[PDB]
Amino acid sequence: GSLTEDGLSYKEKFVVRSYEVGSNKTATVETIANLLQEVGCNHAQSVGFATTTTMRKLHLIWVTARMHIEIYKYPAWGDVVEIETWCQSEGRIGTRRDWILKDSVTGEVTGRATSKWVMMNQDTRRLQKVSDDVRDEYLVFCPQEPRLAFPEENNRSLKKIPKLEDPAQYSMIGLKPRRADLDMNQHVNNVTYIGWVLESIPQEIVDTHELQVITLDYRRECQQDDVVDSLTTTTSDSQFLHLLRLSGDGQEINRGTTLWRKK
Amino acid sequence: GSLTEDGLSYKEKFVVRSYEVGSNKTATVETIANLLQEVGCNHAQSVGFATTTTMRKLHLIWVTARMHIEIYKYPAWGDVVEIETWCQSEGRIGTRRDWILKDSVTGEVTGRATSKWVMMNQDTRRLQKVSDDVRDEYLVFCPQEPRLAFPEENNRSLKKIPKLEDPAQYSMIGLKPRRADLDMNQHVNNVTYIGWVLESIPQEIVDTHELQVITLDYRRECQQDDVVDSLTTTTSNDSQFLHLLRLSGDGQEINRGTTLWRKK
Ligand SMILES: NS(=O)(=O)c1ccccc1OC(F)F
Ligand SMILES: NS(=O)(=O)c1ccccc1OC(F)F
Repeated sequence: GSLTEDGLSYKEKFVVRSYEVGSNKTATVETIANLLQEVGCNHAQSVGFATTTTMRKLHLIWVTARMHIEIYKYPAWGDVVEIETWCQSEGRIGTRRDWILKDSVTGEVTGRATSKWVMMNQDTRRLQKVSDDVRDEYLVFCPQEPRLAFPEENNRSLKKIPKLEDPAQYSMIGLKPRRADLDMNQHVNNVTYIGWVLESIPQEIVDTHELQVITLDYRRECQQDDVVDSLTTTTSDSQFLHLLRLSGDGQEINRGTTLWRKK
Repeated sequence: GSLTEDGLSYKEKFVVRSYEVGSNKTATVETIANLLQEVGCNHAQSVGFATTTTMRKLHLIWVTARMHIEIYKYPAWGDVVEIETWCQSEGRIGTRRDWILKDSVTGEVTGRATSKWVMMNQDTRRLQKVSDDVRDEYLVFCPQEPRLAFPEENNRSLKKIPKLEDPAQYSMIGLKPRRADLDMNQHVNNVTYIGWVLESIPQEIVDTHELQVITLDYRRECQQDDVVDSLTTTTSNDSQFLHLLRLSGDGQEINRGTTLWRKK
């Protein structure tokens, strides 16, 4: 991949692999979300990084607060998908990373995503607003004018998600992460939580519908030795409300919604 | 990727991804085994397929009986790895698929693998010898002279694996596959079983050693709604382990294997 002409966004092409596709011989949403993460990392590498000089001295990291993916067409096995990604400052709240997924043959937009990121101290895990010093450093890598993947004011990407109330309609209990679910820093990958959310959707929905929209709020990380319960309730196309919580005390780790279309 | 000049082997280059690497910033053995599977599939596609005309008419499929991976150097995140793969007939027993992993910059061999495949009826799950009619159809895609990734007289790839006896030294109880662990035909991916085997190795071994050799025998398939227990016992400067995968309930064997680890 490479940075675009203006050096304010990064493009990369991926060939869809045999093991990355589902029953429909098209890429799963977890494969897509893994590709978005990879193109995000390559953009950080190409511009010099993933934290700023001041962030390293202050022991601060970027953590995901929310992920919103919208797919119109999942790429088939062997197809080439092209993803363009960019970052933008959101004042002192944090940073937003957006993506556009395109068909490499037609050039049509097949999907789009947006994510919200906040600053946190590696140790202590305290949320802190973005400093004036750590702002000047990365603003040179972001476009100055707003460039939104979801320009619609008050759309699905910015809707507040409610808490699922017991009893849930569907459930998947006792989910545990394995070594492959960890990243290079031995933390659970943000993509595993997507897989866990979807585990409680009935197989009959998965077989008869396609995932169109997925919005996921991150509240607490799942440790290597933690166990998770995945809960789902229909709120409706098919709409669902999801809750990820610890098998024991029931401490919330994630909340979200999914929208599915009949095939 | 592309087939080589003679049309008897397939080469492909992969850039190592951020999510594909472990704590050491090098590709995990599950990422490697996934790449071997992908290059295997692209070889089947390039030559016209992953079953022959006769195999589809008789509802027969190719199933893995054994996998043997040996890694000298795991590629780093961002490095380009090049894999060459080929198939060879083993008479009526079945087919063997071999791989060579190379560093794309130096051209040095960083790893190698071999796997044994048998014919099975997709519906009855009954195994069978390869008929001559099937053998004539795919022999045109295989080299005629033997081309072994593991030439050695006394090689690790062909050693019989014993059954782990209880009590195991280490264990990882209640492992269940999730949707991402399934392939396009809703069967558990052969690579997930590698991850499950390794789950019972203590984290202290993983942190202080590197996986050099892994041999895994496939006996039974894990269904979507099956639960697995992963057992490990040390059998040994190097560390050797004996592994057993079995169903949490009745204890029906699904896999058996060995791993060899060296100090970092
Ligand atoms: N290092 S990074 O991944 O956070 C990054 C990459 C490209 C542009 C900006 C940016 O950081 C900004 F959000 F602070
Ligand atoms: N089994 S397969 O269809 O994946 C295949 C791929 C390339 C060459 C031969 C071949 O068949 C036979 F050698 F087993």
